[PDB]
Amino acid sequence: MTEDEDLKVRKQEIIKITEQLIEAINNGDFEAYTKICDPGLTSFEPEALGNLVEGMDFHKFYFENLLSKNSKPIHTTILNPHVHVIGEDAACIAYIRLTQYIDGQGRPRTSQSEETRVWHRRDGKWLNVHYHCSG
Amino acid sequence: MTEDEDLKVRKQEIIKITEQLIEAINNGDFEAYTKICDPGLTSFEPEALGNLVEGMDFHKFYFENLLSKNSKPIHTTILNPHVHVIGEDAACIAYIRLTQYIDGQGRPRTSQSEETRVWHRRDGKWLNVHYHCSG
Amino acid sequence: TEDEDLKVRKQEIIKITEQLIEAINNGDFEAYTKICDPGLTSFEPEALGNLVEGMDFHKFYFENLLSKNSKPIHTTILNPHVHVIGEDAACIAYIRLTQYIDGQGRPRTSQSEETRVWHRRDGKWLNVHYHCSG
Amino acid sequence: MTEDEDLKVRKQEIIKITEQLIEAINNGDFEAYTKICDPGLTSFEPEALGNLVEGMDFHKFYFENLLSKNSKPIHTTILNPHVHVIGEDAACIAYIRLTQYIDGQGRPRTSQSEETRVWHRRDGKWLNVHYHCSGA
Amino acid sequence: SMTEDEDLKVRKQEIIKITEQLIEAINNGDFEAYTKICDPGLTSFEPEALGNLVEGMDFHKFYFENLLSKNSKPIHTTILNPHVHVIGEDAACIAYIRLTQYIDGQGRPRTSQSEETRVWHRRDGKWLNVHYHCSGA
Amino acid sequence: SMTEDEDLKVRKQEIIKITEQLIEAINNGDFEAYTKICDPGLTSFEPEALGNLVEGMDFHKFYFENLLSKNSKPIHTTILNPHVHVIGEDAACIAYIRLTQYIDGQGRPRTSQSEETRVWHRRDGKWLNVHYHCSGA
Amino acid sequence: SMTEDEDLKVRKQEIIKITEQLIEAINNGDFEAYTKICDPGLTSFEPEALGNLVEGMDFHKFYFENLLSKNSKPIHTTILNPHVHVIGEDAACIAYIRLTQYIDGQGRPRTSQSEETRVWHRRDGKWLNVHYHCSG
Amino acid sequence: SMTEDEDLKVRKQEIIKITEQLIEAINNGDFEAYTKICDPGLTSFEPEALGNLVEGMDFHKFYFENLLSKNSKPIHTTILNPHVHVIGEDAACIAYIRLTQYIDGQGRPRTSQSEETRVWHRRDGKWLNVHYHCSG
Amino acid sequence: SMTEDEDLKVRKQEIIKITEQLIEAINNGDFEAYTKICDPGLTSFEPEALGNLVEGMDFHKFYFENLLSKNSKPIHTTILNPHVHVIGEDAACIAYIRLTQYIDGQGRPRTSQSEETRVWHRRDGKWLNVHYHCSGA
Amino acid sequence: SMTEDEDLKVRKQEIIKITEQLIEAINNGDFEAYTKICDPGLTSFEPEALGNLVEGMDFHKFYFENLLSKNSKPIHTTILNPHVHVIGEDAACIAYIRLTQYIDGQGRPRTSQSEETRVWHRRDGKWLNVHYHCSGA
Amino acid sequence: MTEDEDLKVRKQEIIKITEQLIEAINNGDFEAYTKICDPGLTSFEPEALGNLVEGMDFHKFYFENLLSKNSKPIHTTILNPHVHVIGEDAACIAYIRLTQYIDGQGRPRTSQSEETRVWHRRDGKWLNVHYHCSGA
Amino acid sequence: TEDEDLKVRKQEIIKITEQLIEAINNGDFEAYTKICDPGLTSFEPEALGNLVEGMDFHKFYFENLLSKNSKPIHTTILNPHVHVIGEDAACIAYIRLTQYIDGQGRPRTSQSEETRVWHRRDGKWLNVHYHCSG
Repeated sequence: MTEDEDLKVRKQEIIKITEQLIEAINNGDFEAYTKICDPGLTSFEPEALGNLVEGMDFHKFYFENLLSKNSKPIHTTILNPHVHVIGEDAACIAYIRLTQYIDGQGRPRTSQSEETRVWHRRDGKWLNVHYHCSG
Repeated sequence: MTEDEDLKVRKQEIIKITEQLIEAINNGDFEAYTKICDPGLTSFEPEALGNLVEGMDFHKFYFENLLSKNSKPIHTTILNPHVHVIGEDAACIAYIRLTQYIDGQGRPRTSQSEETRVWHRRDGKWLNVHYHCSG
Repeated sequence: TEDEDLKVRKQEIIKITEQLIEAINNGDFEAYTKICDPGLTSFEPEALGNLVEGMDFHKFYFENLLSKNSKPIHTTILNPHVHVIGEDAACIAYIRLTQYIDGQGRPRTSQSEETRVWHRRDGKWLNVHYHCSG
Repeated sequence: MTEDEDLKVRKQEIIKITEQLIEAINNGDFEAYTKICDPGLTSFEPEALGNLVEGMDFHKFYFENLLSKNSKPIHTTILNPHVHVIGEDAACIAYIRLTQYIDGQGRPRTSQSEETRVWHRRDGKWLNVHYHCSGA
Repeated sequence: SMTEDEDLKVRKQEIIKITEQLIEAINNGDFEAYTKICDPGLTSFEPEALGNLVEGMDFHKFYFENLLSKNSKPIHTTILNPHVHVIGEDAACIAYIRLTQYIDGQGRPRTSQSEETRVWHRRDGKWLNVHYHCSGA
Repeated sequence: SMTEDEDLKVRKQEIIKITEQLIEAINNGDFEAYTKICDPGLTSFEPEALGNLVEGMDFHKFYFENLLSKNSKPIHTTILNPHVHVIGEDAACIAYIRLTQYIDGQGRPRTSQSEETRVWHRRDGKWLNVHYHCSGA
Repeated sequence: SMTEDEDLKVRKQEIIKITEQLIEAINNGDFEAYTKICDPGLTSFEPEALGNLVEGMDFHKFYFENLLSKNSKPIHTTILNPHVHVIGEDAACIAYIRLTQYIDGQGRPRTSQSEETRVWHRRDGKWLNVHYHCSG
Repeated sequence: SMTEDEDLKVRKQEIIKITEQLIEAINNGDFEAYTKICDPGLTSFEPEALGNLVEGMDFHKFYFENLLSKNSKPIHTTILNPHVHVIGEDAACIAYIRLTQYIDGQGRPRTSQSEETRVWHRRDGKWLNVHYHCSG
Repeated sequence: SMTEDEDLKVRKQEIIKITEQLIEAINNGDFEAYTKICDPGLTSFEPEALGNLVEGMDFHKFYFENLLSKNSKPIHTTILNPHVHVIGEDAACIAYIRLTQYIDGQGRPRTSQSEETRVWHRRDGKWLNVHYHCSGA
Repeated sequence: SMTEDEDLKVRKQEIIKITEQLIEAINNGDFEAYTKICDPGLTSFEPEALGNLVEGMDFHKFYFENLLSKNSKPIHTTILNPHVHVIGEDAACIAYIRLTQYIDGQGRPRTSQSEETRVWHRRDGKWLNVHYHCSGA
Repeated sequence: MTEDEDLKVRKQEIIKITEQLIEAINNGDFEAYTKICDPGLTSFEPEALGNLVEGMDFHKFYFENLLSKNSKPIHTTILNPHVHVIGEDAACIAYIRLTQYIDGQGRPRTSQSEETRVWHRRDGKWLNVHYHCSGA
Repeated sequence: TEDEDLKVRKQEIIKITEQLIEAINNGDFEAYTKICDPGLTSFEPEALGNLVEGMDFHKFYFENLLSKNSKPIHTTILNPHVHVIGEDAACIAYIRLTQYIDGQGRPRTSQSEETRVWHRRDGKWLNVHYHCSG
């Protein structure tokens, strides 16, 4: 195995798990969510109003009160992802997320956000330890 | 050495280098900047308008045309930093940056931004591989 | 016969652009996918300054809007211009006025400026790129 | 593979020429501009206010009164270009353009625009026949 | 015969009458009346055309199909300070201000002003509107 | 016929040429040229008249005395998609879009669009503008 | 003189009473009363006429047909600081501020101010409003 | 009757000429001319009086002292669609639109529209403005 | 003196009590109570009078007929930092800030501040409000 | 003696005169005149106090030191529709609208309206302003 | 060290009680609220419009008409608290409060406020004597 | 003597708060640091919703504004209220009106609401916390 092919595989490994995380969010599967996220997950994101939050407590609200409750359609597009492999057990993904969705008044709309996720493999499982979202 | 004290030291290691990076930016020292940044540095930041940029090319403009040129005072404050140690050679810092500065019309002002920097130690030197800034 | 040749090809590109727009208005995704290249790229307002692979991105508007709509709309194509770029390539630029009826009862117009790039593969014209501003 | 390498080369051909066109615009070289553009160039762009213009007449103004005038720095970045090769003599490039520049108030700013250029090779030279720009 | 002046008065009145009839047909949503008074090649500049020149017969269909016909709501049109240029035996041109009193969605009554030019061509004894320019809002 | 279509083409071009000359006269601030091409009874709807119909010769004097003649700053006018209605031997009508590139107060170059109607009347062998309707921001 | 000052007072009062009666007719939606008090040639400058001078009798019909009549919502009109110019035996002129308290769509009560001029002409022993200028 | 229609025309013209002369006096900043044409008891509703009725002669002094005089910047006034009501031998009333072309602070030329009412009273053979209502 | 300071304190409290009662009457929509505490010549500057001085008894009738009496919705008034000027045996003056907590149209609770002056005149043993100045958003 | 009515007229005029003198002292930036006419315990509600009641003598010093004194620029004050309440031999109260014509920074002349209440107390033969309420803008 | 552990304990004491106060407010328990607050509590807060209020009277309204009324979910997060121990019987806490909640339009939203509470222990019970809230 | 005691301590806190404000207005940082606890924390508008260690954060305003300023300013303290929290602790809440002169010539007012918490250590009152809204 060349290190080029090796690097491609690892990079794909991080894309797949990032995509699964996003699926768990969209479906409102908090058990899947907690399984993929490190319990010490920290987050910068618009809803946290410029503060760094412990993501596991702060995100419970969106699952209890929105994401599981919805059956309205939403299509997520991940654009131009870039993965930094930082040794055997650490990685980092930066990507643009376009989300098509339907608004309360019925119309369909799009939103863009720019997202960073930092990944740590512990005991054979990749876990998200940090998340930065802007939009 | 307990792993608690060990972890504290590594965490401090990342704070010091993040602070030095910020000093190099404020002074407009691009040579210091390039020494601390990985050549493959990627960045999400307000000036990149929602796109991911190769940070070394995109940042040259701010050094050539602003940061070295200035002697106007600026005080940076780093608030509530949080460091994730992700194995021997990988780390990640999230912090709030308050910058006090003087505006073109003379008045002093403050700006807040929320910042993530991902770090990789290669050949004994810590290098910044990703940067996410919102504000 | 050289000039008349050019006229014909130009009209060929207008007809197919017009059919594409009919497919969109009727919410016919099968017609749409038959006229669009599977690798279609798009710049457009709903993509928020990004270039998208148009076939995945457009599915949403067919599933959730264009097919479930009984409301009248009249499209007007203004001042089209066609560049014939060899036997198998062309390019159309036009203004699109759309008359429609809005939420609060009333009728409105929107203008957009549109570029479509065309490629003939195995005798069928296919849209490979689309740029929309408005 | 060689089918593939061929395609890669053509695609790079169109990127190089697009980049050269942009250099000509930034430097205010109208002679270089007119050499790279088809005389029948059409344009959709923000300054044309929703109209399609014949780009060679409409663009003269910006060369005469702006682009040739300026020694103010500007860095252009081309992000995520995509090229469609549409046969031996036709191609098409879509890209995002970020422009770093300096404003009247003194300060540096960024602008994004999304750009389509359509290309036609006539007598061995690639010429831009259509241009669609959106932004601001 | 008649005074050159009284002749001119007559013609001018002719163009006012026909312009007024056109406006009635529009208000009543009478498309057949409308098409009878408009040249099939009518061109139009108007707010709803967003700065473009449109072939008025296709572009106006939409407002008859979806608004003007189907309306029960009262509207009073006032034509202010019309001016007619008689441009030979078979050509004329009218410029006028149109105030429209009407009732709005939230119930209330409102006024709108628009400034309007209509160019007229008599073909086979019948005056037809060939161009229309409307500005307002 | 072959001869007739060609005749119509020529008259249409006649009206474009004179409209273009009128625009040159305005750009250059040549009021004498302007008054020679305009009917003394010219009426105008235009943004600077604020919804009113004005007698154009008096109203336009101000812009010639205080702006158009004084001006050394560059301006490029583009006429888009003109359409001419020939309304008999002595009457015509042109509708066009005018893009004007120009340089502003803070130094920068800008564009403005306006949609324009001019009505024409040939008197004693000379085409004269009798009405003008201009709409734009 | 003393009995010319009292004479002037009376005439001024005459013009206030008739102006007040006109306003009552408007508030009640009584168009017959309105047309009896207004000259058929009444001209009007007012906010609903959009900067134009209108023949008031045709233009006001709309507000009687479609609003002032079918109203039963309360409204209190206050006339502040009236001033009357007596311009000979048969002509006068009143300038006044009108405050109107009323109830809005949201159910809330509101006030509006307008400044009003009415010009009066006595023809055949009856005072008639010939002109009206309202701003607000 | 025929010679009452011509009589009416003349009087109406009389009122336009004097209104035009008043405006000339205002544009030139001639306060002496102004006070000769206005009744000392002139009242005024106008935008600069902020919804209040002012005694026009004291309130207008400020604009003559501080503006209309020391002006040499060009201004072209157009009076559109005047309408005159003759209210007996000694009273009249004019309603008109005033377009004013002028040059602004930035150096640019601009237009303003205002709708104006002037009420006139002839005392001792001279027409005097007793009331003024301006909106815009 | 000891007795004098105490005298002044009592009169000041007299003026606060009656101001508070006036405010109760307004909140409850009791117009008879209101008219008993107000001088019939009461003048008022207040936001709803739009910069004008009004005769308060006529102007305030509207708010009693159409709002204050109809109202079942809760409101808490807070009077902050009152200041009383005793201006002789029969005249006084109170300035205070009024915070009003209340519930709005979209259901939510809100606060409004206003700054208020009331001038008082004792006639025949009864304090009456003769002037009122209210300022606030 | 004098008519109860003529007596009342006199007193009312007394309060207008003194209010006018206060306004002149303010316009001229005469602080010594100002302090002579104002009670040392003067309280004020006014726009510059941002909804607070201030002790007017300390708060107004700033405008005399830094503005009203040092001004050469013309200003015409108009007092409209004053109303005076005579509240016994030694107490009064005036409500009036103040229109101020003035010249602005960018050169131009402007008007401002404010609605004003002044409460007056005669002590030792001299009328002194004890309270001031100003609303506007 | 034990000097230090002592300080840590007191600081936690003040966090627990502050958190309990916030629970009482969210649940709309006024009885619990009045037990934790000094009767002389003063407050600076957005709803008091720049004024200092006696918090016990002013806060009654929100309990009567809002907080006790609601079964709509809300999650409060206290970020980066800082406690000053100011002697045996006085303390002071500064913290950021993020509140996740659901709005009228249906949607969930966040609000930040910065909060200071000053504490006084009287007869063995900690009481809030002052409160300063900034935000929105 | 119990009530009079309370009055005195309350006035003690007003005087020192007033001195603090004088130090700020004059740009006297040495006076400022002598009256402020080195661990002073602050909530204030220029901190953008964050809690800052006031001694580092305030240095900038002294270095670049408060000392280099000859322009007049009048501070008014309205309706102060002092809570005495034992022998060594107190707390003051007040409204601060500041009259000042602005860039384009003119004079203006600003209001802010201010809390300062005080701790007496070794006989000297020190500000430990500061909350400013406006």
